[PDB]
Amino acid sequence: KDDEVIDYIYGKISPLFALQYIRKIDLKHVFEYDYHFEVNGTVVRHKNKGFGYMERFFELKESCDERSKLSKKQYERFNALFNFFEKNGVICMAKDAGTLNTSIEINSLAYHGKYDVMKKFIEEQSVSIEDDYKKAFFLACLGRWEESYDLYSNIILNSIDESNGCVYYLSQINRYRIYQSITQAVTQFNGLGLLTFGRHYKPFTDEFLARIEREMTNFNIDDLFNGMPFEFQKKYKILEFLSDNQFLYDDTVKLFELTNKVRSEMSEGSYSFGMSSDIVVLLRLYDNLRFLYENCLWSVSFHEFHQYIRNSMSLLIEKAEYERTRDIDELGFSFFGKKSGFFMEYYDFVNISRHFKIDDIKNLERSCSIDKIRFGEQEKIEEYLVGIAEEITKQFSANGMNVVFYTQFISEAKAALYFAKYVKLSEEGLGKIVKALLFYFPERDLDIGKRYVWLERLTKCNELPKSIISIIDDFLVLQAEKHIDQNYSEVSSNGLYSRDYGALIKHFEKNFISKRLSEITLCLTQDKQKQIDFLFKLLPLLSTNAKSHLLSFKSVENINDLMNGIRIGLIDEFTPEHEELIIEYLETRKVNYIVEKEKGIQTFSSNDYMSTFGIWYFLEEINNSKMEEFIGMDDQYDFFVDPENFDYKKFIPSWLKNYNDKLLGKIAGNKHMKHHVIEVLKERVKNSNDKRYLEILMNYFI
Amino acid sequence: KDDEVIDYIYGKISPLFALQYIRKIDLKHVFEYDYHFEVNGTVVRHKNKGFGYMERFFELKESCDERSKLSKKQYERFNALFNFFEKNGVICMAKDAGTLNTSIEINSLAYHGKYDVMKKFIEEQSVSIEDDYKKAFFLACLGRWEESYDLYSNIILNSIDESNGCVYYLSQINRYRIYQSITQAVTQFNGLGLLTFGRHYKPFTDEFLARIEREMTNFNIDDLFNGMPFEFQKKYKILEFLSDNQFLYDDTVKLFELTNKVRSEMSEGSYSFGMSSDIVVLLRLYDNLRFLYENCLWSVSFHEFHQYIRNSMSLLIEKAEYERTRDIDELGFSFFGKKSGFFMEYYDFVNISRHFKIDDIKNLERSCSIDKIRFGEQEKIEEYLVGIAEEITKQFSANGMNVVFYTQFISEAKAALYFAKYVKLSEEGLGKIVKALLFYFPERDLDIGKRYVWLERLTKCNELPKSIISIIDDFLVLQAEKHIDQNYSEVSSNGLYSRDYGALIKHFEKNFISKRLSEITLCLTQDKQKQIDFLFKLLPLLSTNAKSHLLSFKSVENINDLMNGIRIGLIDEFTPEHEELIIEYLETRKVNYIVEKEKGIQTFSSNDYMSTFGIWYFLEEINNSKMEEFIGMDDQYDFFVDPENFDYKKFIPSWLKNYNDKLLGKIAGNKHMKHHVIEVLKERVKNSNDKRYLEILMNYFI
Amino acid sequence: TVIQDTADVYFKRKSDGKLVFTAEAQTASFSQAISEEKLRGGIGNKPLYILKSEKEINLTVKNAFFDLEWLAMTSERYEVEYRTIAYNPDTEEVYSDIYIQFPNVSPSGEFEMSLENGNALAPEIKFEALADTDTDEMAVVIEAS
Amino acid sequence: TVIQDTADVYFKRKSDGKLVFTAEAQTASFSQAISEEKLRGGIGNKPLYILKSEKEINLTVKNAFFDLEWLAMTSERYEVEYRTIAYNPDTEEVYSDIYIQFPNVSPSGEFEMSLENGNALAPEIKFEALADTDTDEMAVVIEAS
Repeated sequence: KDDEVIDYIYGKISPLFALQYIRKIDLKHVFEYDYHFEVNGTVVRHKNKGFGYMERFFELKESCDERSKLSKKQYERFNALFNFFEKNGVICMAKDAGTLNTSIEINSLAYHGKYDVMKKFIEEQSVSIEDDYKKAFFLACLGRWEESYDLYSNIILNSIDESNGCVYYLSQINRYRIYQSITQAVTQFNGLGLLTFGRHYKPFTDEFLARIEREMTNFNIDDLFNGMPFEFQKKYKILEFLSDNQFLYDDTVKLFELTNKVRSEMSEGSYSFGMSSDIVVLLRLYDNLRFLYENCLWSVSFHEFHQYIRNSMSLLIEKAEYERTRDIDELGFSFFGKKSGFFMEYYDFVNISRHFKIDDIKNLERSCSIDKIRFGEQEKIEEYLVGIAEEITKQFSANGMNVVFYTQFISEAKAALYFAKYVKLSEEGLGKIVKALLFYFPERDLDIGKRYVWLERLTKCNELPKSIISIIDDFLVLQAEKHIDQNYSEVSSNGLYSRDYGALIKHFEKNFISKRLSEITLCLTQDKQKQIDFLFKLLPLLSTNAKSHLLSFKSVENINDLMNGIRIGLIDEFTPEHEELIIEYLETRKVNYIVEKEKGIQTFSSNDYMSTFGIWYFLEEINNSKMEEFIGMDDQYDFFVDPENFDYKKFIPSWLKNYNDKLLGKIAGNKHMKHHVIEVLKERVKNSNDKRYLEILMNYFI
Repeated sequence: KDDEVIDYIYGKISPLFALQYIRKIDLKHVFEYDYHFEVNGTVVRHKNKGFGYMERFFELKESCDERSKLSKKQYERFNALFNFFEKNGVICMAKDAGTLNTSIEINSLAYHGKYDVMKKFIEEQSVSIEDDYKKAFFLACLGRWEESYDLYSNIILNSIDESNGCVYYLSQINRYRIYQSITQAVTQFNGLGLLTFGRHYKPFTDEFLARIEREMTNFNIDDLFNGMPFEFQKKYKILEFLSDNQFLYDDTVKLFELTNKVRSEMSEGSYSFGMSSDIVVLLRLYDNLRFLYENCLWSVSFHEFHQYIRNSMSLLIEKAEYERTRDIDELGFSFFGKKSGFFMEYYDFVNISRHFKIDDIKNLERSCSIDKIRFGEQEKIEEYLVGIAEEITKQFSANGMNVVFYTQFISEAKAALYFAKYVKLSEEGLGKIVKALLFYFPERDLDIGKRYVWLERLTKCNELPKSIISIIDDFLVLQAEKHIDQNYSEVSSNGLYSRDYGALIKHFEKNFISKRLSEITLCLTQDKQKQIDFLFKLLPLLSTNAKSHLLSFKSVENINDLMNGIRIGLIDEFTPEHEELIIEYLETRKVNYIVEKEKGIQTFSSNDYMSTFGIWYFLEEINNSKMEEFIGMDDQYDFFVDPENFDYKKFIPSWLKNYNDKLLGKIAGNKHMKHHVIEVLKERVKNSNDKRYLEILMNYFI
Repeated sequence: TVIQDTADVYFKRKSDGKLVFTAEAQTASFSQAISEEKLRGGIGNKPLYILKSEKEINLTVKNAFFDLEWLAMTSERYEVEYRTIAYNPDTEEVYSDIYIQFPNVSPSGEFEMSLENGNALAPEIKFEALADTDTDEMAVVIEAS
Repeated sequence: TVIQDTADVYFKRKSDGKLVFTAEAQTASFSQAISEEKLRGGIGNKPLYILKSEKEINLTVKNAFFDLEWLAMTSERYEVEYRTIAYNPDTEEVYSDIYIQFPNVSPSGEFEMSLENGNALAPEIKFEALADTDTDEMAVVIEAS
């Protein structure tokens, strides 16, 4: 009767309420492969000997009278089972399946970007061992790995006292993982942190390390499950898969085979009915994420999970791009037309930020066009970003900062500020974001060039109001003040300096005269020549009297000064003295080259200036004939000054893609270079379809 | 102490002599991780606190004086160790090693598909259990699964008391694998066998199936290793890798991580040094193949291994294809001598052929350009292919071909004949291969269209001698004789018939007449109308008198008959009767379409003829204004008849592939449509990455 | 929100019309390429033009279930009835349904006796649409609306 | 058969003549992209032309071994001494070697805080060749015959 099925299902599910969430894929282990639980909730029959194992329960759900026939006890039990099966997401038996709904799963603030709320919880007094478990996860997430280890030992003892098997098991695994993280952190500190800083940090005291090593050793989780009581094994066969040290034993293999299948689908051009491959990819991904986070498992930090999530999200984005560029056949349109696009909700932003690295985001942006897809939940993303910026500003404005948290948080902050290019932001949010970017962002990680390019990226989508201009002006004046010391210089990994900040300000505001810079210039004298050069770099920003003062103090004297002057607009033409200076520089380079001919010739910084002089010669700017004498010095120099004699076998793909607009038009003007350049261009695009090459080929040359 | 070093290493390596070959990696398990044995051959000094006995061993290998002071028994032990390490592939330490070489040396009969020698060794008398072991592997590879199962049972019976741990263990594994093979095979014969073969093929008798079912029930493979004696497990840890049913996960995930690294290297445009990730995958792939085949394990037949090797070989091919086209940058090429290019060898051919599918070989062909890769060792591959053809002809020459061996061998024969396009063969080999394919390849597994396209593939690298013309003429005459019956209909999956074989013959040899068909025609009669229709297709392939007889017996007044006459050159211009007939067909289709409007629209086939009619109208062939009245079915018809009226939004780019050079030029010459086709193509080659679109664009640069 | 095309495929003997099996649609690949002869081995003249493009329709189903009568009783030809609900973008669930059918098809499964050691029940059956001289391919579509 | 010019990357302190570590070089990525004011926003006038191209050099090594003295003693600047043997197609093995250097480099690796299970033995250190206003790129090539 109905009571039989109700009692059976409740008996199987009774000890499964302790977990805050379970993957549905593993539910088969509960019923001994009797039913196959798809990701979409449908329960497909696989094997059964009796009747009413599950179908009777579903019928009870449909028929309220069948639920009424039950006693009060069975009524409450069915209500609880209904609540649980709703919470898990399991739907009606597969035999009777309608239109199933697919949306991102629910999660905790631990997964979201909430640090202040997290610290308030830690401050309060714990209620139950579950609260201690959550607090320990929060601590370990906040960098206090020593405190988290201590609390994990505490809850191990408490759960031993209270006989909570699931808590004991999960605590054992998480504590082992925190020990691993601490030991690897100590080793990597002593290995590289000395090189990065100069005085190795010791956040973990040596005696503490000895204590942890003595407390546990020769312990491998691969056997842990075999020690638990047989009752826990029989009931909780879902958690058995957590014991192995080679985590993600199966999930990576399923990912590999699903990925090969998806790539085959893209290559073939084959449509899909029912739940496609990408849909099951997404459902598996979110089940894994929810089980790990909402159940508070510490193994989300380790690189394995990061690689797994990177692969899943990159596959999903690649598939979405294909579905955006896939040509549709008329019969294909008959099968399906106007398929839904890819919405990048706030959950996707959080995952991409947390689990990628900056080179990997670069890879994604290189392969696909992320800017073509539309984002959603703009407000939630903006809140997450403003929380990030507020956290960094609060932690860095004061002296207080934890190095462990630095390692564990700066990658996320960097990736989030990088990935905020497409999301629109509020004016207060943008102000806080840039104020944290330009002022309190560390120089150990982000140097000046990367800082500038990230600022440009933020500028792209939501423009700069006057407040951001004021912030940039404050940053520039701070740089000028820092420039007092003689020892100070400028260093840039990507080759970008403060002149570009000034150019950005100027381009945004057609007229913007900074009074503070002019005051500082008026405060300058002969002895502060370094500050005079710095102020020369940012000259248009300051006022007219400061311009006259600086021009009086110094003028053009060498190639670097001439370069900067022509860059920031003071000099609009090359005077005879200037071109004479270039001729002497070329003579010096020629003598150095003939000296070095015995050695191995190299041209890294000189090639820039020589190529620039060649470009000017091409553009009919410089009329001096002596430059022709230096022919044969550098391949690009000969290419531009005398293309005709130059042999067209030194062309480099770097120039053939990183071309230049007006110069591109001029090359297109000249037939002699045009023949060979279009030949090589079409050859290269044919061999490999690179977007920039196609753009050059289609836009200018034809 | 040299003697202590030799004694220790001999004590460690002596049990390994029984195994035919051992993987390089697994050697680390022998020394308890003391040294990390790289795949290349070197042995890096992983963390250990011993003498450095490997260092002294390699010193001994270097200096003759050191090994000449060894005691005699120690001298024999040392040279035995030298032989073993030469066999496996170990060389020396990493620091000492300057440059190493790689080669593939699999030498089993199973790997070279030696079926005749296999059965001869089976029938020849045995003298030891090792001989029985090889015999059983040969039988199972030969399809006689029942005999292989019984022989494995006998081997276990003898080995349990003969104290051969390795043989007993591997025989348990092999018996379980063969049981799985037979069980899944009978399950495929019972249900799906009826649909597939059209019969209830039951090679296994019911009592035998029951015998195996009750013979080895409740046998958990995962326990096998733990059942073996302690000494075996202590001394043969290398073989724990085989016990688990889900083995070769480790290689799958490690291939997943080395597929991510190589893909990142492609994406960035890097320049790797030393041992590239591609070399590691290649070494691991041929170290797994060699281990499994040489040691004679049946697991090499399942699907997991096929997937693993498919992914490995595919990845290697794409990496080589990419490197074939790389940015110059004048940097990488200078470092190492010339280029370590990818070239195809016989071992690669065997691996691809055995472990791929025809749909999977087409993917690798569509992504990369296999034909650019260079193939070597032509004679060995010719031997392989001639062996395959001889086996198929011998088996199909009689009516006896094991059904379970016909399922195991047909996929390999198909893949080999498919992939033998690129390799070069001798004239005798070409005749043998063509005759076997055409005459003895079963019709249920390779229907007419696939047969024609494979024959066409073979004749691309090698031109056709006269022997091939004779063979194909014999097969064609056989079909013509078969078509006397008035119930014989042709089935062509890809849309190619015997007429296309006639086309291939009359193409590769312009002048050729088959007198056998002429004399068949001379006996032709009105009753055999189907024969008249079939043999009417090959008109130029007959004699003049045969042509006169065929023309006298029937005319060409029908749509299909008109199409055939157009294709074979029978009719060159549309007579008034012809245009009237096509107009009649168009009117019939118009009334059918009008009826369908109220009863739903079906349009796949008649639009084919309508599209051909539209193309004829465009090219100034059909001169009747009636076709303009028939406009209404929008499937290329109006687009070719009235370009202006047709909504160019409805245009599908994919229609451009099916056109030819003349048609492409004519359409480009049309001003009324050129702009929209070029814009669609340019946005289609800018969003998608299909080269054929770029070729159509080269035609459409105008 | 999941892709709402849970098509029902009915595999029936084309010879008599006796239902053979019933399955759930999984995928449908279409390919059109000129593989006739070499890359361009077609036959043509100055005044003659013939469309030599050949096309293959490949289908794959899942969870096929066999009729008891057919299993009991056991040039043969078979037909597939594809039954799908029409979902226009304006109306994601239209009462009108789309009937696809391939009256002619061959059970040329690429399964070819896969002996994987995984406990998964997916007897995915491949299909290729066979043709004839008169009929280029046998696929047919109809609109209920 | 494989690359036979193993690279020796000597990492030395720039301030004084001491060696920091030695490693086996693994890869060297080069990049040249215009990101100054996105792809557009650079300085431009009718008679003026300025190359605003900015390029970066990224290096990665493996099996780094740090000097004992450097560990004992511990604006800092460091130099790299890439040491490969120049090999031409005509001369796959040449006595002449190629000497690449990075006198202005920043020791910064992303491996920092990778907490993989089963502690890894691949401390792949990344390196970025810092530039200066006067020197567009500091890397230098010299062949010893």
